Amino acid sequence: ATPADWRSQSIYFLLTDRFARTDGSTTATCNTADQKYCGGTWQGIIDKLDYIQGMGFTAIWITPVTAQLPQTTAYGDAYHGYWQQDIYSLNENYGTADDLKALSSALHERGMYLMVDVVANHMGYDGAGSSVDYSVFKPFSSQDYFHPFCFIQNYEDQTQVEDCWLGDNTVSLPDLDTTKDVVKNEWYDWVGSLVSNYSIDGLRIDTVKHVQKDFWPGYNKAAGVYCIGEVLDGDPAYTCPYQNVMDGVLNYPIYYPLLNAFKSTSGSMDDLYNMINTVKSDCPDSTLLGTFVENHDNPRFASYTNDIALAKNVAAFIILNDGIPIIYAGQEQHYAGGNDPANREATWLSGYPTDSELYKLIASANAIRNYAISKDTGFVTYKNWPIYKDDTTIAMRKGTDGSQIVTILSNKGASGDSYTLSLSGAGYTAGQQLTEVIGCTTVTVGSDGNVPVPMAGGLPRVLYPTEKLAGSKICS
Ligand SMILES: *[C@@H]1O[C@H](CO)[C@@H](O)[C@H](O)[C@H]1NC(C)=O
Ligand SMILES: [Ca+2]
Repeated sequence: ATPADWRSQSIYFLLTDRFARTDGSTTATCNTADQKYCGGTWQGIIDKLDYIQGMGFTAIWITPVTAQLPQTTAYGDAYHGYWQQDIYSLNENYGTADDLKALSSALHERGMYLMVDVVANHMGYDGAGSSVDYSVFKPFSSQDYFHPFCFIQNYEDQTQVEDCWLGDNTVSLPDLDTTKDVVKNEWYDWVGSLVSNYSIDGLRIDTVKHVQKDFWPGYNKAAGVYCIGEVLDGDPAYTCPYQNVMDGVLNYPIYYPLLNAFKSTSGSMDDLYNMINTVKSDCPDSTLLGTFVENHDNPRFASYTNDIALAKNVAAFIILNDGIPIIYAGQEQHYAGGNDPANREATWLSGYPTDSELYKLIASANAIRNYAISKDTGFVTYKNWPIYKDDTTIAMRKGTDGSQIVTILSNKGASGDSYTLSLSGAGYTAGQQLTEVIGCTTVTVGSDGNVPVPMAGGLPRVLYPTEKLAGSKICS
């Protein structure tokens, strides 16, 4: 599916080993500190598609599918998929090629997309970089395919960032020489044939900043689908330029101020407001970035704060911001693991309740986004406009005049006082009826064009014209 196809999507990102087992167990041991395979599979995902689609997601992103180093390393098993050795075999832990095709087919049958995580930067190897036997890599079964062994000493030297090896002498990450035509042609042939064989709709490309920029356009073209890159840098001046060599990047620029705004009742609404405007103006296309606050490479939101209202606001922002919402499996069950490996909790241990606070908030926010997009072909290309901030509030508008969603977020948290926000800049007409679609109440725009938004419990508010909901299932 194309970048234009992907603008309307909403992604549930999951770790294949940690989402769902073939047997459907909700009690099977998964001690994150063990760093071992817990037994999640592609067939498990299929079994739990009702749970995902119930939150209004239109797509999933699964961790990589390639065969991994076989060892239990000092850092555990390759349960996460980022230590590949044989790119022409699947990781048999998750199932067979027929299971991965069944997953693709099962999503397509529900009108959903499959995104697959891929790494071009490196292979994985158990032990020191000086110990690597290159014959274990397929097809790259020679040291000739690899950069000379060195570690990044200076993260400000982009040549070192690209040409030296990630990892360490515990688990080494042999760095492919992606400047060689032989390595480009291998990878390009591979990714086109992966996408074709499994009917994949999009890719998440990990590790993008560690591969020189001139590699990426031919890879993205060979894939023939929307590719969203991981460029792990909060500076839009570093990260944004990568969207000129690949369709999208993950929104690490928004990540930091978004986390900081909502993780604390003292979080900066200014830094978030300013980064929204910086990305909107400066990044090649904010509507093709991936919005997130939680993944397997950072502490979970609830590891910073267990305040449920703060979690509800940050989830509402992710769904209603420019670009593709991305929620990480467990975020909807308020998982609180810190850094790796604590943030790779098994989703099944929650028992997959569909009546949890954040399951319902995500379902409501995805419902209004999916509905608004179905009625407004301009929603996805209207760049989100921050219209208001104060010390505890940000309000934003997205969508064609007459059809705009106006979202008011707060960091007051669950002990926030009851009060009325007189919101200007919404652009609704005096006297129009709005539905607050989270709480399913009505608000009427003033004669003066200001919106009197009831604020309570630090809860997010999401406004949309009542007449435009006619015949919809929203707030039945
Ligand atoms: C896709 O299937 C074709 C036909 O067998 C094969 O040549 C190719 O290597 C496969 N690609 C992947 C990555 O499975
Ligand atoms: Ca590299």
